[PDB]
Amino acid sequence: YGYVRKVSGPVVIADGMNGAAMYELVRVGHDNLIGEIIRLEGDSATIQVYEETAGLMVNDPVLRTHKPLSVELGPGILGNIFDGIQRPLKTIAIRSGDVYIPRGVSVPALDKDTLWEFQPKKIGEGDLLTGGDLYATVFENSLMQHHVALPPDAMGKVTYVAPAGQYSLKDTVLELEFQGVKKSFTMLQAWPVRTPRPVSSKLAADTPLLTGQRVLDALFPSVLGGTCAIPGAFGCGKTVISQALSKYSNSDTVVYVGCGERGNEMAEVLMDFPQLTMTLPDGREESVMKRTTLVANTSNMPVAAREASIYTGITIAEYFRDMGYNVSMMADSTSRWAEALREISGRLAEMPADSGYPAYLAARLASFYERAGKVKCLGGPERTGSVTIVGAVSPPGGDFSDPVTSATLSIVQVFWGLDKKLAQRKHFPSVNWLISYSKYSTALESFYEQFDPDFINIRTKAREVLQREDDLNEIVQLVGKDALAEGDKITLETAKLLREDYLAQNAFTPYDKFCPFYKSVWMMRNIIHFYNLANQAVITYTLIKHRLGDLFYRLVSQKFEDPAEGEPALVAKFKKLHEDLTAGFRALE
Amino acid sequence: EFQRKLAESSGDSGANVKRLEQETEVKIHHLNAGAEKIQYDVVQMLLKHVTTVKN
Amino acid sequence: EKQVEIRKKIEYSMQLNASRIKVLQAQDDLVSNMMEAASKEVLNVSRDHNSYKKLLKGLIVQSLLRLKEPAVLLRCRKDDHHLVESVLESAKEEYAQKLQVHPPEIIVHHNAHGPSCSGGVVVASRDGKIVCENTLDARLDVVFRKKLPEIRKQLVS
Amino acid sequence: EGTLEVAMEYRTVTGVAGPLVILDKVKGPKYYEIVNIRLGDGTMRRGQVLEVDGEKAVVQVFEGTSGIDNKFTTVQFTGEVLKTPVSLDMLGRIFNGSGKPIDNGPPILPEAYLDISGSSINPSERTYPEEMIQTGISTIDVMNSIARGQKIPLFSAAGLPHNEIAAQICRQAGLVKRGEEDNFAIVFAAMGVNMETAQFFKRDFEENGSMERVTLFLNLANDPTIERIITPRIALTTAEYLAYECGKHVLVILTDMSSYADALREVSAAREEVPGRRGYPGYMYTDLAQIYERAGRIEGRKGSITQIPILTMPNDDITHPTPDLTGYITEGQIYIDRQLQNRQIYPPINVLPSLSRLMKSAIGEGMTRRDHSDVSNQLYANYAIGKDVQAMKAVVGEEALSSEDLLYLEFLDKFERKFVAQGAYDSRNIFQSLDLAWTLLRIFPRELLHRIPGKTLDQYYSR
Repeated sequence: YGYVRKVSGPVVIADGMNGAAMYELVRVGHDNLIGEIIRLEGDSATIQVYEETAGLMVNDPVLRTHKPLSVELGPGILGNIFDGIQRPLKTIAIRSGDVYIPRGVSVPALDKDTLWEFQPKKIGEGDLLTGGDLYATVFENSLMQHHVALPPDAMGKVTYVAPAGQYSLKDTVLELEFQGVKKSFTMLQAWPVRTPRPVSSKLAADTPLLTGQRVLDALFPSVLGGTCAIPGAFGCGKTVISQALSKYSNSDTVVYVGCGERGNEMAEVLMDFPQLTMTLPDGREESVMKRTTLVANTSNMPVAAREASIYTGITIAEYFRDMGYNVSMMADSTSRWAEALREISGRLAEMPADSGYPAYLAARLASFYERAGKVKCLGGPERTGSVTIVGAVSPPGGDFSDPVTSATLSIVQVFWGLDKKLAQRKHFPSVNWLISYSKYSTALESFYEQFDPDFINIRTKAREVLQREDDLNEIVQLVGKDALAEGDKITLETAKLLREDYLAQNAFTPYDKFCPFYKSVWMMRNIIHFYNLANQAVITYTLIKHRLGDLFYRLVSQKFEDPAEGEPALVAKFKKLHEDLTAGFRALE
Repeated sequence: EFQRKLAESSGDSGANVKRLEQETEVKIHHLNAGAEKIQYDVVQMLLKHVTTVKN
Repeated sequence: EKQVEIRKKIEYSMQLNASRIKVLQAQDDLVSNMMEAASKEVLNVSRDHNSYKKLLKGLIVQSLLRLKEPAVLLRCRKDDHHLVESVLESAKEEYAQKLQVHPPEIIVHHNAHGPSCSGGVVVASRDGKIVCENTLDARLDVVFRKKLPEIRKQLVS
Repeated sequence: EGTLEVAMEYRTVTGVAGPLVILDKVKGPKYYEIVNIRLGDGTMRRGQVLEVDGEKAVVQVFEGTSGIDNKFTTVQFTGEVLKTPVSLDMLGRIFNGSGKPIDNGPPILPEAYLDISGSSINPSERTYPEEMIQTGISTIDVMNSIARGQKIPLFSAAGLPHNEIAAQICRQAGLVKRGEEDNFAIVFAAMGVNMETAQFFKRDFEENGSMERVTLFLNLANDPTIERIITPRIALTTAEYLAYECGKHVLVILTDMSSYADALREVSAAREEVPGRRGYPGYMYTDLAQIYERAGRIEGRKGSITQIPILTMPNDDITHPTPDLTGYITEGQIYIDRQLQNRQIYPPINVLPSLSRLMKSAIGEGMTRRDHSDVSNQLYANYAIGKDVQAMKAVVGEEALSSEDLLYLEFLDKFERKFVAQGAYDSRNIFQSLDLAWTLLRIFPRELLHRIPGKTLDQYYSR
């Protein structure tokens, strides 16, 4: 009920919705086009239809939905491919047969006809429950056993618990009665994209993300729930780091939100991710897509869907966190989201603030980044999840003066600062150790101390060595390496070795494809010990360069030492190399 | 130094905390006595204003 | 020892904060008890029948005047529903006396729960768009906020 | 007393657009009347009426307009301006942006309701500041001092430790003492901070033992953007009550003054108003004036409010509208240098722009030394000449620094090395630091000094 009255491009004004709420999705016309309610002037409303508005005829019925923009969560969310407006692209292609996305597709986000093996918990049938309780668990797949939980903001006395059996999503398995009424609950549930998932208490981040690359893991640690920004726009290095995170990182699952990027890049991602596979500690091979939910939005897609795709992905990540799993969310291009925001702002005619961006860009961006952190879950049993965002910055022109870049830098904790110059310098990691900074170093105090008490001192010395190296570069360019003091010359040589072997991880070779924390820490310890015991020894620079060349070769062999040779074996080899370097440096002097 | 420091520290802070708790309990008791004294006066004043109505 | 005695200082600070916040919690609990006693006494006054009628008529008249509407829809509790039905157009006549005007239409029926309604009148306007809600329970907790500074003054020791 | 009236309840919302909710058929509206909107779902949120026209009333809600229906939401007119329940018990607790308690404690029992945005001080009654402050940092008390009633902010771009500096100042704050009941009662506003920074603030303030005398007003970025503007207001209202009507001196701290500005720009753009520079509202000078121009010493009362805000140059540019307006109003500035931070200096204060307009009265015979003004002038002027010498050396060469230029460069280097640097908890007293300040001044010849007369420093004696 409700008929269109003024259809002017994207905006459609329809009478009859006296009871429509602000920001409530509504279906327009026979084609069931989807639009949001903005202005509720009088008895009429205002619908910004996301899809094309051509062909609409006046008095075409408008159907209210009684729900803001919401994503249907639950089992089976993983693996599939979804658009910005939560549309399952693969099932749409299968059912429709045709290649194009039809104008007015109504395929549900999750196929409710598929059967999942539902296994209930031992909770009593006459017990009492509240929001967030892990009342059951469903085996949506392998490696991602879906710990279904009672919907948040729902508390009641349970009446009936379904047994362990194969059930559909449409089938109901739960019912509760706090008051006189009893309301049944299904496995599928919904949540608005905007409002964050309820959380009992945000927690201080304590444990780091292991990216599998030595440079990020060692120099600039990132906590669980720590925001990270990548300045990547060309060369697909950001996609490389995303693939590394998907394959090796600590994230129990990963969500990649690709919005507003070129269609070819999206196609490349959609073929590349299935090819990748993640090795278990058991060693048998399991595909990453089974643990990965991918959301893609091309430029052809409607702008509003592109803007809301970010909140869709972050809400999926929030569901996973509330399910008690550490999860990482990767934004392909925050700058593309900013472009979508400026387009929407121009469509709605807001007052520009800085370079065309709407004023509220800072607030929306800050909110989205702030929706990620280590969290104490709602309900019981008490478990802790974490959402860490590695959203990528893609400044146009490579200038930090871009308002989105400045806002992100103000908000982001860790900025890994990938540089195209390092790629031009034949560096595979391409991580600029200088322009990048870590703000979570203090957070790693307990973890680093437990793992290795001297690791903090090693990291500080490495940072000091990098600073001394960047100074000594221009110092050498001034007069030459010879004019430098013997200890300064050793420092420069050790910094060069550090950059060549430790900092630069090829990741193309099988031995360097994954660098564990133990191997990286041991390599750093060997390098720092060699540098130290060489610096005290001076004896001459050239003389010790020749007589300690074996020590340098042994230190470089730490890079040759790999987890592929075995973690205990790699640790033993690193210890032996450190001892050999110590003996060579001490005995010679 | 460390032995004399630990000997001094072991007990004084706990005694001070206990004394503070006792003083807080005493103050709570005094406040409760005052509230009991003023309860009916406050209630009567509130009832008067609620009941008092004109125009 | 210097970097450890900060722990003792923090312990002292935490103890002091806990003690003072417990004291303030006790004060607020006393205030809540005062509010509950006031509500119970308001219900006891509502138990009155004869003198309790005049205040209802006064409320109806004053609500009609402040609303200044041409037609209203009044709803009352089942208790004193006979009393307000007896008041009837006496309130309208009093309103016409306060300002020379033709008395509006008065309609009375559904009732809230006795203790919940606690008397009072919801005069409202046509179509329920505008509501002048004057329950004694609602009139209270409005007086309470205004008189809270006076109460804090009263609580000396 | 005049008979009370229960607040009217309306349902005539006749249009919603942006952050504004329109009403009609309102019987006797009031400007800036606080309204508490209850939605159809039963949840409640507040807001202010921005314009009153006829029976129409245009309201800007606080929590946002999402989820509001034209035929089920109810608006209630409290018929009063926004009021914060100020009381003496508010010390040692924390509050949300709107002032709701978040310290797991009972709501404040008010001594008396005070309408925020209170009237100004009669300038006949305002009096000048005449008392220095022992903040706990050397370089502030030695040069570019602070007076008990003087406002002065901290200029610091993004990524700088200015928040840690503010925490150190708040924990190390104290009177010169050259008592405790009337001592500094610090109010710590937090306009738009990150959750991690908020946890840092809470932990640092709780552990320091300053919770006996410190009130926090935390407002995270997740909070509604409008709730951000009312924060550094409520904070100043509580400060006024505690200082003037309660007596104890207050050292208000505002963080992210820029976030307040952003909050204004966003609200102004929502209101579709006339834009000043860079899209900021044209009246922001007024609306900062209403925040800054409160600290001072009213005569009739022994209290005192001292304002130490913290700004953030957005593009690291002092010419941005927010620092421009601040430097217009705020009576001086303390400047933090990014280059010094790169040089690994924990208090990276750049003294070249760090000036205190009221320092001429902070100095005197009651405190400091008779050569304080001259030493400050010399260490403020010769630093610029040393920087010019460094620039000339860079653009020509090492031999360019003559026998006089080399002295200036050495003075600049030693100044950046010894004087400026300080410990993370260094309460370096004024005389010990002024000794090495005169040592730096004496690195240059004791007769080449032009501005200072030699007799002024001759009053002081080395060793």
